[PDB]
Amino acid sequence: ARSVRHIAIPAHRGLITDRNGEPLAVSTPVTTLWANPKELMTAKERWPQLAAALGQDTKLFADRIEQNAEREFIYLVRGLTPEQGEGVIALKVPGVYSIEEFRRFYPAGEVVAHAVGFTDVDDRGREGIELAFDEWLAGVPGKRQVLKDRRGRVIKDVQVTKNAKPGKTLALSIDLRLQYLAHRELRNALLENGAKAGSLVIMDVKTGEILAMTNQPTYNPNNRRNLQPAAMRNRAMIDVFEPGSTVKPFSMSAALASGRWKPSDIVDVYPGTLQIGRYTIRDVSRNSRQLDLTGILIKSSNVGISKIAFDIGAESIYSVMQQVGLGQDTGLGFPGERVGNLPNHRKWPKAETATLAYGYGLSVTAIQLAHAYAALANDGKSVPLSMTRVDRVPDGVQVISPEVASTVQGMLQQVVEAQGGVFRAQVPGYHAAGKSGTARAYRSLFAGFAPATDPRIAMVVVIDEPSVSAPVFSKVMAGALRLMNVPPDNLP
Ligand SMILES: *C(=O)[C@@H](NC(=O)Cc1cccs1)[C@@H]1NC(C(=O)O)=C(/C=C/c2ccc([N+](=O)[O-])cc2[N+](=O)[O-])CS1
Repeated sequence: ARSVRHIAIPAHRGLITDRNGEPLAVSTPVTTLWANPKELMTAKERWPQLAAALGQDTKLFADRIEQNAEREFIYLVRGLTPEQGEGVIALKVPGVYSIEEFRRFYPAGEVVAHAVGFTDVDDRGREGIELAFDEWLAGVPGKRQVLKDRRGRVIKDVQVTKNAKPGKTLALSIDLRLQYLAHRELRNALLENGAKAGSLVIMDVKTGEILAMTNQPTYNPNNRRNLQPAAMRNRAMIDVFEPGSTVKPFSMSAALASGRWKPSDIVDVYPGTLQIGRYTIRDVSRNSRQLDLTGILIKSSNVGISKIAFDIGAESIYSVMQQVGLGQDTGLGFPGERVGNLPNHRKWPKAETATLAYGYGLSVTAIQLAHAYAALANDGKSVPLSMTRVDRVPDGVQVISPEVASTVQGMLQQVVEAQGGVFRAQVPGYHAAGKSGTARAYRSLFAGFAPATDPRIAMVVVIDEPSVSAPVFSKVMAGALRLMNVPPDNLP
């Protein structure tokens, strides 16, 4: 005669904004439609009109209901515009009930899909920040006490057992303005250079905040009809790649810290090749004998960096790379994030020392490389990575000594000004610094920070299988510094 079950009360799921309160993920009211089959079986004359008004086949609908005859409840349609749901309600069919419900909407859409992520039909995070802060955002579902009837008639509620608690607002470190800039210029380059996938990260070197993270290809999380698993891949967090020549600045920092190297010291790279048993280190352009250390970067000499590494040892280079976070957990707690590989030897071989010095044998994510570069721009100080707005900045760790870090910044500044600039990479108005890298078709890498005299932004551009990165960097950096009203530092 009487039965007491418990239908839960959906919590309003917390708003996600960028730095500036711009909505990135919003709980939209919608309407589900369910029905008591036992109620529906007393109204079989009504089913064809209900099927029709649900776009479901008359005889399939009937079958669906017949074979759920003894079951108390089923879902008709989830997530109609409340009016669409209201029209179905007008039909006033016995047994057809509604529940109001929240469905997430993503106003920035594809622009920031990998960072924000998306929910599943339960309104429960299943990628990105939506999944990473699902606690914070979800809030406590309330519960209803009510009275059963012979086939599912609700009579009343005994008491409000649980008031539903809303989830909490979440403001990201992303600046949707810089995010849009990066999204756009990255996508142009992919097309302009005939390339397959991309990534671009922008970090605030002072606060640890990720200002922008974008990837190509990307998807529209509002329209997930055809899945395309490659498009949803948040590469900046997930693709480990080998970083190549963009770790030569940390090799160099190890050298300048050893006590044995200053930038005007000389290495002989004649003839542009070097052997270790069967392994042969090749430079890309081999018309050099003596180079100074700024020159080994400007001429992108693998032989020169390996010769410095042999003198100082791989252990020193490994230690600098580990202190900046290469191949180390970032603590972001983002879903399926990859740690990467930093190889360790008790006795490093000459071949293994050479490859590590020039970026091979280790694998990193773009977030790690950006973070390492941010540690270089802030003068050797690593502020912890953050994907949420940082109003009170945590203390940073000194991982490279400031004189050495300041010295490395200058060499990188000379890398952009004398050669590695004039065709691409010079950021107009500000002194920029950075290092290019080429990873096998190949993968095009560029990492750097700006402005050179009070560094603010660190940036990584990763572009795969092109038919390169330095313009993407130069353009995105230019606009990013302007969006932040960073006064130019290239002055008379
Ligand atoms: C660091 O990664 C070094 N590269 C290698 O040792 C591995 C190589 C990949 C392909 C060739 S060698 C140095 N880094 C750089 C760099 O700083 O970008 C280069 C650049 C060489 C390069 C690559 C591709 C093309 N291209 O038009 O396709 C042209 C050049 N190039 O300018 O000669 C490699 S050495």
